[PDB]
Amino acid sequence: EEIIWESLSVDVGSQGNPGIVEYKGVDTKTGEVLFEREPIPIGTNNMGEFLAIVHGLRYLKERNSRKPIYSNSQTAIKWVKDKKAKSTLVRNEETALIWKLVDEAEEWLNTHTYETPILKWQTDKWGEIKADYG
DNA sequence: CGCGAATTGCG
DNA sequence: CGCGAATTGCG
Ligand SMILES: [Mg+2]
Repeated sequence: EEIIWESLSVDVGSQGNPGIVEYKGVDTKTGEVLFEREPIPIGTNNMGEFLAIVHGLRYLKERNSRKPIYSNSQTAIKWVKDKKAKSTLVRNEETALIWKLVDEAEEWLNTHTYETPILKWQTDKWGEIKADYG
């Protein structure tokens, strides 16, 4: 399998797991930032990766783009394809925002179709995903 | 740490 | 014993 350069890559920037979560999606070739989510005060890295993929799906659907999405998170890819985020994060006032976003992303998946291929970024083969925060 | 996949007590 | 609940590599 080879890299599809005409694609979108997503990744999460964490400050702890659980901890603050942000994410972005970038053009795999150029690095152009296409969308970003401001820091969510608490969530898990997995929840962030899930939100990042779904955000990418919504972005690409709006623009009628057929570009694939790359994610380095096998867990998030599975959650998106299952249309179910199997997170164990406690639901309380502290985590209300991340769970609101996750619940809404699930609702979107369960009420829409999409053509975007969702592909695993192979870090061991290809180096850093283009959306990496460092 | 959180995940999926795997391995490990009370009916 | 079964069936699951809970425990035990990778990022
Ligand atoms: Mg990541």
